[PDB]
Amino acid sequence: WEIDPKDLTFLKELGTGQFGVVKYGKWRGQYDVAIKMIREGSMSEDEFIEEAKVMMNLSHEKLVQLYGVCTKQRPIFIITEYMANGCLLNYLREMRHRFQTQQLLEMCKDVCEAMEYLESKQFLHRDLAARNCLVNDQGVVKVSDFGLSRYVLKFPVRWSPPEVLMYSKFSSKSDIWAFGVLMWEIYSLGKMPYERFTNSEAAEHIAQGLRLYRPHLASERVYTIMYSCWHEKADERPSFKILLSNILDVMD
Ligand SMILES: *C(#N)N1[C][C][C][C](N2N=C(C3=[C][C]=C(OC4=[C][C]=C(F)[C]=C4F)[C]=[C]3)C(C([N])=O)=C2[N])[C]1
Repeated sequence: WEIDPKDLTFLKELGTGQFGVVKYGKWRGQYDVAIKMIREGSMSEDEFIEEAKVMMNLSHEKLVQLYGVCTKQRPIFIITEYMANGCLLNYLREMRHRFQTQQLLEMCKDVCEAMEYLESKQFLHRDLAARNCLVNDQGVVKVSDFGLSRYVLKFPVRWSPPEVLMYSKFSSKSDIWAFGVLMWEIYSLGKMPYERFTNSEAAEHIAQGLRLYRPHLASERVYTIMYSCWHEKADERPSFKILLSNILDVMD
């Protein structure tokens, strides 16, 4: 639904992400909103605005909510839920936080709750990673940019299963594999997966079967969960419903 840009007030610069400039502001002084301004030529706009009608019908406490769009201008704006602590990759990298492993397992729980919701709606994320995850004033992790890789006009080699790398075979089981890499990202405190390798070198190793080592902060019970996401046989990989159950068991 077409938010009138007169309702919007811009107060803080939040920097740049996928498709460009992001800002913090208020809608009619009341609500805290994030405003993404779409850099021209970077997106398939008509296809996006069309999907945005169905993305607004989506709703989960751990999914960044879509307040609407401003597609009557040049450039077009996307209005969403305000996430004060920004990108999870930067939030994890800030060593001062002195995170407990229980805070890290709860980051996985959160994301997994958003992924179980998406999975049930048969909605694929296609680009699940800590860079597409946001953190709010309370330290909660919410899933963002769900399916935006479909409209983007540098590929996520480090989060891609072997069937995607050699054959481009996307499914629930591609998001499952990506989740496992994201669980590793969290426990490794924002470490770049397969950092010693280039995009092509990292892709070759994955196709052969090299898996991400156990991050020291992760217990064997934790590593078993993320390691079950990296099965060569996609059918052997659990669903987000199975993963969540396992996270909740380990929680205890
Ligand atoms: C990191 N570091 N970054 C880059 C700077 C901006 C920061 N930030 N971006 C947003 C944000 C993210 C996505 C938005 O638009 C969406 C969201 C979901 C979706 F499915 C489609 C879509 F277009 C809008 C704003 C926020 C924020 N929401 O607070 C922040 N902090 C992150």
